[PDB]
Amino acid sequence: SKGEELFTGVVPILVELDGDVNGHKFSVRGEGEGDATYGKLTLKFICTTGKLPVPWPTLVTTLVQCFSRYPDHMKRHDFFKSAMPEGYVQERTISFKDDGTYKTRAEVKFEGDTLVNRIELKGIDFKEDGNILGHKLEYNYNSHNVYITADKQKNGIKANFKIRHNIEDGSVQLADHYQQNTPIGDGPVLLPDNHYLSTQSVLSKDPNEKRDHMVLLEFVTAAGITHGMDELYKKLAAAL
Repeated sequence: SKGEELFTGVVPILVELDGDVNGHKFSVRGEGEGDATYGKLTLKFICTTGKLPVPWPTLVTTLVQCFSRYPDHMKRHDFFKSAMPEGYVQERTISFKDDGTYKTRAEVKFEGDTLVNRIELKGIDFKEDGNILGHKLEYNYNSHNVYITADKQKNGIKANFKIRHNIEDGSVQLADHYQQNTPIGDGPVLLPDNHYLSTQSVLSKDPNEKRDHMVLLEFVTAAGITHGMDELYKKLAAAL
């Protein structure tokens, strides 16, 4: 695709989030950079309104899948980069088991050299003493598979996955994710065969930062489709 050329080097990132969870309103701003050659993200996020009223880990998926590393043999399945620079809309429903839901709508696009993710988030039906409003989730993050399928009727994609949030008592709070992405522009985009994104993330703090904040390092690689050279490597083994 033409948009894949925008991601051959290091790209600055800006993230803006406005949220309302059970009437608790807040804003988050994030800055950093992405290197799609290695599927690598480094970012720091700030709650600009004061204290964040939900645990930071619950916002990780909402806070740029165009930075995933697609292997060469899978380039024809990379919807996210193909929509650039005009961008795409990303929508999700996130259902916290035995608790409330987040509904999110974002636009991801280039503003000059900067890749921008602008989000609105609405949360309803949360329990006052639950794991979310009660701040019972540990400050860490697990590794996941994000399953992608084409959505031909909308010229876009769908994703389904389950995020596992560790609870301080040793249990798990499941967050079911249903996702839909559609292009903003009118140019051609790539509709993929079924595959997944393999993720890993580490959360930390900046010892010099007095605002409520989150430091993030993340690596994402596309997988689930073979290179088709299996029979060839069998022939090389015979020629050894």
